[PDB]
Amino acid sequence: MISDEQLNSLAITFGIVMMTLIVIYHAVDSTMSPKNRLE
Repeated sequence: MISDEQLNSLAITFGIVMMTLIVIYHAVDSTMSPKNRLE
């Protein structure tokens, strides 16, 4: 239902934001404590 501009914008937004959260959470979690299960 949304337009192309809205879709693309939301895509890059969720993508970037999510990436940062993953890097921040993983970085802090990894630095704070070790990895319970190898990757």
